[PDB]
Amino acid sequence: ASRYLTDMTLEEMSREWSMLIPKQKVAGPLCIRMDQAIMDKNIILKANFSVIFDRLETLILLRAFTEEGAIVGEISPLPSLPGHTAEDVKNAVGVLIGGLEWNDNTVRVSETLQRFAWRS
Amino acid sequence: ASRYLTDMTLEEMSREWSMLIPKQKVAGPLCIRMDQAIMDKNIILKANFSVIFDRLETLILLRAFTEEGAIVGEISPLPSLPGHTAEDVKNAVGVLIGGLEWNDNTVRVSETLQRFAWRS
Amino acid sequence: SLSQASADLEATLRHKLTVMYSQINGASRALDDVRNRQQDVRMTANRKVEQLQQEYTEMKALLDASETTSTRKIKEEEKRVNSKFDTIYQILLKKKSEIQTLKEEIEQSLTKRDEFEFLEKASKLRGISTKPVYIPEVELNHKLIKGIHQSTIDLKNELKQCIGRLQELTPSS
Amino acid sequence: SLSQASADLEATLRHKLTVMYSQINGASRALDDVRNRQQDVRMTANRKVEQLQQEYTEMKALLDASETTSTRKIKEEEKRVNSKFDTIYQILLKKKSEIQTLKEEIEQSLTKRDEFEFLEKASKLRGISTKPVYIPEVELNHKLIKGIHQSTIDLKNELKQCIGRLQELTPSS
Repeated sequence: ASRYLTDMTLEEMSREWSMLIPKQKVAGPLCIRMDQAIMDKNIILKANFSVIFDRLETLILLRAFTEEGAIVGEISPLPSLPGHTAEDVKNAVGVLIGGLEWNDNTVRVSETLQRFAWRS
Repeated sequence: ASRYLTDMTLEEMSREWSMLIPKQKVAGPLCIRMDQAIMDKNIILKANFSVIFDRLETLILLRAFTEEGAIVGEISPLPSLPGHTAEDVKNAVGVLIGGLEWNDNTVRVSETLQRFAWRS
Repeated sequence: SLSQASADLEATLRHKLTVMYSQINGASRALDDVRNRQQDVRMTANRKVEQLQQEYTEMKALLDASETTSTRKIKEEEKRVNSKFDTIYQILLKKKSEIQTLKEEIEQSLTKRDEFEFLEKASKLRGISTKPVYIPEVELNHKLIKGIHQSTIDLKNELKQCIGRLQELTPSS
Repeated sequence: SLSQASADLEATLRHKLTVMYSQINGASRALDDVRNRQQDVRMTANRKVEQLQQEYTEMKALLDASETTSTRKIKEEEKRVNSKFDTIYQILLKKKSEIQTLKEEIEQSLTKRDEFEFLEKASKLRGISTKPVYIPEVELNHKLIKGIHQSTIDLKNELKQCIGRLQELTPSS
């Protein structure tokens, strides 16, 4: 059983966004971006990724959404597409959540990410 | 890997013994016998049994030996040979040890039985 | 003074021609180097693939062992009850033969029945009522049989989970 | 009074003959019963064996999936470095062609060398020293490759232990 999970729509995957105050880091084989001008918002982390043997296999794109639907953060594999693992993703998600929590945002992870990247 | 373990010699397997004071119980598919006249002895439980996938598969015979080499107890499958499991053996060994400890004997189990009936 | 500047040029070029062969040869040995390097990573990769396949053949053989062991348990539970039924069948058949036999004697004692001597010969036959025997119930062990199947399904599920913990350790592309 | 005791006997026997058919027939229906009972335990056993085999075919297919997935990771690590070497090969080949080309121009500029006009044509060629370029090291990931093999061996060992926990649950004969 090999499934592909799509938290994001075709338009959310292609939509463009800019950071009002850019903040960027390369975290091994993943790139983490966030707008540090976003404050006091409820944010949800949505991701499109493949799954094999009921565990995460490959991340395609992860984006952070406000309640208003705007993109304020992102975790994406480097353009060279060096391989990453679910560990790389889980750590990147922790880095991005802490970065967004600095300005008192409240970050949640989609249920698909919880079921397939973690074990709870 | 399927091995057969022989704590007992060919003569210990065929030697005959009698209980000076018989004490017998059928414990499901196994028969437990011991001499309750034996006191204050160090006893060792020796067994010939087959092993499959590194766990006990089938008990052939288990006998209790004093330091002097005499048989004072026994655990054997019923003549009808109804099937038994390692659980049946482990419980039978606990029954026989407690029966022999009543008269202040000190019972030990062979290393082969420890490695293949238990997990320690 | 110009036939001298051409001699000067000819001189600098033939010495620049020799530095050029040492670098053309140097380039050719660098080419051989990478071809040999990438040949080495092939051998390295193929050997690890060959080592993987030998592990999975061991695993497939463990499964074959477990399977024939579990089907041997089930088939020996089958033959346990079917043999007990076979001894029962032969009891009921023997009991049926005694009755069939004795009835035949009664049937041909009553064909010589108007001979005066019928009574003395047939007072023996009213007495035999050889019909008895008790048969204990034989019970196929459904719990055992179904449990072998249920925990074989468990084995599959923990195998699937074991595989998942392996593949998650490395990236996929 | 004796032809009466024979009539009395004949009477008791023909009524004992009828009780005997009801029990011969009763025995035959008991025989059919056990044959049908033991036929039922066959069907029951064969179906459970057939259910076992379908589980082990699922397991063997999980292993095939894991195997082709692990060999795909190894072969894609192979092609990652071997492609990087291929771009390096073509760089070194191009650098080798520029040098080969320019040397040929110098070689046939020095064949028309005693023409007076050699200098004006060949002062351009001492200047070009188009020899540079840096190549970063390409490293096959041995830890990744060997780890796939090591934890595939782990998978086999926990499969062997899983099988052991299953078979110990039931008796063997």
